[PDB]
Amino acid sequence: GDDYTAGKEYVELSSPVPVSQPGKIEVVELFWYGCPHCYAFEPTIVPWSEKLPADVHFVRLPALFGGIWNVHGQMFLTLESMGVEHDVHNAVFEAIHKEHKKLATPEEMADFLAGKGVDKEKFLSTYNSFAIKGQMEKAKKLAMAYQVTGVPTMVVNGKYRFDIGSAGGPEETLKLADYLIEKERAAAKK
Repeated sequence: GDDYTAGKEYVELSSPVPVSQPGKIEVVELFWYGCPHCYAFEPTIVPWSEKLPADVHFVRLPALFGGIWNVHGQMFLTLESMGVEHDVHNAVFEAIHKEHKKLATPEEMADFLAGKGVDKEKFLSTYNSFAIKGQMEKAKKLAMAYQVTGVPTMVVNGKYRFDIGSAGGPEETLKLADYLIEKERAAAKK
């Protein structure tokens, strides 16, 4: 059959990356604070990722390219680091983009999250830890390896890179995501 073209709808990449273990196809979202096109895709992708099948494993990581790109995404890893029991994942995004709050410093972030099931004690202590450093240097080198350059950028199984500007639009990105899952799922499909 085959309904899509490389360069066109998406970009394969002649320098891939693996995971810790095979099985579920990996899907890395890579995003930033800004990216006015990425915000036009959040509520398109958020429900898609929830309603994914048992064979797909979606991840969301910060696009640490130096300067304010890494500063703004750093909080994401802290939020997780204190062990949030999936306390309101949207309202994170839905305080950055819609709300347009500056959120550019840890004193801004931890103040804001104080009302959102986060504690300043736990936030700041793990922010100022080696724990976060081991996540930053990972997400940093990972984004570079995935040929990302910028955002919005989605990556199936570290072998296919795609986005709004590959596919043609936010509803068109999901058109690639599902196709690309099948394409890699095939690899180990009996």
